[PDB]
Amino acid sequence: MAGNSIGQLFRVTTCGESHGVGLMAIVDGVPPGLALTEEDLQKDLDRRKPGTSKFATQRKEPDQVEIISGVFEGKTTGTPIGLLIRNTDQSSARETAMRVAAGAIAKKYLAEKFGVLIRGHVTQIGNEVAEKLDWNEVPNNPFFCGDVDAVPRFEALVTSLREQGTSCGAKLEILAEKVPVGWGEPVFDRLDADIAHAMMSINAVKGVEIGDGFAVAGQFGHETRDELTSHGFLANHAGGILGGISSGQTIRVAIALKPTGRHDPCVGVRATPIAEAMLAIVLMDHFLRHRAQN
Amino acid sequence: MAGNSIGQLFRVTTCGESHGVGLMAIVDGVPPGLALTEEDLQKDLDRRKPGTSKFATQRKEPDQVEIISGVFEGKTTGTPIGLLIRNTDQSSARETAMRVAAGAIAKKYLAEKFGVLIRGHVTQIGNEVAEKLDWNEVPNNPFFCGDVDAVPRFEALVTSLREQGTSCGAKLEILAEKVPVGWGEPVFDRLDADIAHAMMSINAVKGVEIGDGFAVAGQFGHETRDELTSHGFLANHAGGILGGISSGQTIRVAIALKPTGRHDPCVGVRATPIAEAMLAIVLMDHFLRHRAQN
Repeated sequence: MAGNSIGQLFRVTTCGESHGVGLMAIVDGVPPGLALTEEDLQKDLDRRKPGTSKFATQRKEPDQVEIISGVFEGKTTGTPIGLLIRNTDQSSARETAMRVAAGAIAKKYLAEKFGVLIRGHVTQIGNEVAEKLDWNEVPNNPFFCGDVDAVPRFEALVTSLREQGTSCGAKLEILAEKVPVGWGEPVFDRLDADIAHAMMSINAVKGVEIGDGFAVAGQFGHETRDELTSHGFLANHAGGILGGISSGQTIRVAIALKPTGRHDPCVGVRATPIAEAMLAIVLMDHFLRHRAQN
Repeated sequence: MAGNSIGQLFRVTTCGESHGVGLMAIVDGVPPGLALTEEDLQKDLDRRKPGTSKFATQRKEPDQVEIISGVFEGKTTGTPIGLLIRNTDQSSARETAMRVAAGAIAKKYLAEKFGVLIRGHVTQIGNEVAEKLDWNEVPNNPFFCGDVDAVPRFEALVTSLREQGTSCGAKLEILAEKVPVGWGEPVFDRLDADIAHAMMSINAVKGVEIGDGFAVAGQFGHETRDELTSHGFLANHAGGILGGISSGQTIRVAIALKPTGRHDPCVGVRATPIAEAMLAIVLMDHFLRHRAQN
């Protein structure tokens, strides 16, 4: 059975079986004034499978999301937004769909309002590791990899794993830039706690980290007041969250997703749009909280 | 300035400033009839300071938690249980007290009802790791370490860091044994998500992983291979949770805490008790919800 609601102020309540008639979601809290249409939700849904015009065989276009309420004459009403997807079963991506349509709403709002940008990349597949982040690169390839010379190796390992009835794990990094300072609610609802909560709704995640993350176990503490001219430090070891409330820096979150035509070799990659969506959903929730708290 | 509550049926609400008059919690959802007394709570609270005869300088009384409601003639009546700690002067860290007191209740009930056993240990302090685990050893030393050979090294490392005025992070593994199958509520309140969320209320935590955790990203798939030899699948690769639901295996959780007179080089080892407590609070909540669902 389910436990289907997320958020205190920005809230998403969902329903629907992948084999059922359709999927639904009620999203509460989005301010009135936001230009929004169905296309704004398809763009993100359609990113879970990176074409473009290029995937599998018998490409008949996907199940289309539909706004049932909440927007009048192209802008949000201030009222609960209803989303519906009517399944033409005629594939556990539909298990993911409402989260993404919802995240998109929070992404757009945060972009328009603050210029907050949320994006993710695969730093790793099994034993191949990216070593360079270039954002113009990630949509140019189907692994969401930002290292253009990594891409090729990723390509061979995958071609090498379809050759053998096998699958590999992945590790995704998600950043949220331009996020104001002060968001989060300790004791129990620190922004890092709600972020971990949210990412952990993706199936196959087995760890969540922020900033330098687990490498913290082995570190030693000195970056403190030291000799000479500049002096900082802004290496953002915290991953943009201190004491559980946003810093002003980029927020760095990483998750590790396990091993799962009809061949995955790495499904874990495709987790990036949702991983991206979950961070949007949390931050949006926290923005409203921070605002309500003056 | 708080979000001062956690849980949906097992629910813990708190308040109190460290330099305030006192701390308080209201605990919901504990069935009637579990033997409980202040004494049972103090024990967990006092486990923070591994000093029976012990520690720096001289010894306070120390501050004592008082049970205000919900208990008659030694047992839970099943009415909201109120806890109170009156603060004193002529010092403590103390934003952790009500969590341990509350987890102590979850723990006892789960130990009495289901035989569930939750305990934690330090697998790593900075550049020193422990290899092997003897539950008998953990309370012998002041590092919740389970490797008796490691302990001399941990002591060396830590005695050096204090005189150097340096600090180091640590890594902790917390285990939940004999936990029944079925617990957790996906989509969004999957038990690993509620664990992570809870572990992250501990300050300095920068990562949470379940089972093999961040290791999985470099893993490859075979569920199993057919032979007149084998690896049986009671290595908890899962760490006791699949699809967000307890599997009946032992639940394994790791956390990585970062580096931060009286000086902490690694205060992170002193978080072991509160991590046990959070795991207990989340397990309790999910027990009740599993019950309310049948």
